[PDB]
Amino acid sequence: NGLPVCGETCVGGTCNTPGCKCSWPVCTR
Repeated sequence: NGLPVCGETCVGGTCNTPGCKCSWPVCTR
């Protein structure tokens, strides 16, 4: 079970993936 992520996790309400929004808990569009 693993949906495509654009980047890291939005832990601490923080997303660090440039160009990708957050979809807690993962940075995905």
